[PDB]
Amino acid sequence: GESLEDLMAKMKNM
Amino acid sequence: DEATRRVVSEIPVLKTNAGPRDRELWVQRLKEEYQSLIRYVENNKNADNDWFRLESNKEGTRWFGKCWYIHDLLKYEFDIEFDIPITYPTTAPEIAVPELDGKTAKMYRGGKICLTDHFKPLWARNVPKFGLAHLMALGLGPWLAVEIPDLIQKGVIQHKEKC
Repeated sequence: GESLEDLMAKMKNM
Repeated sequence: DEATRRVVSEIPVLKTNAGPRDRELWVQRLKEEYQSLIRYVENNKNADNDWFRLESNKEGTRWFGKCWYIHDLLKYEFDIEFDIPITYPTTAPEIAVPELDGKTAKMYRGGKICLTDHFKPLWARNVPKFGLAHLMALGLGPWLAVEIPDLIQKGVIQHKEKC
């Protein structure tokens, strides 16, 4: 699926 | 059981039993945390109850954010923080709201919130299903709902933003 960096961005830009 | 499954079952359970020292297992755990936190925040936005944001250092060991409480159309904001204990996810992290330190009895030194009698046993028997989302949902949220109205009424909290 998705990397940790992806997930951190998703959380942040929400 | 009312203040239990009612609010858990909307949050997806976590799987990995690893703490911040478990290298490759910790990263897997961290990813599960982010997924669970994203899912919770989404459900919150949909129920129009978007009350918190969190973020962490790159290692996922140090968390900081903000929570929000709406009372009589006044919106209040409070900084939150916690470290992930070495024995996490067995040991629940200790959420601090530092700007309220001094103002409430349901708090330890350093602004660490004091939780209901439910929490510690309830966490302990579910390891490692509960994560940071459960900590927010069953820990900080119930705490805010009791203490913030109380401090408002007593006239001790500084409202900072026009709503």
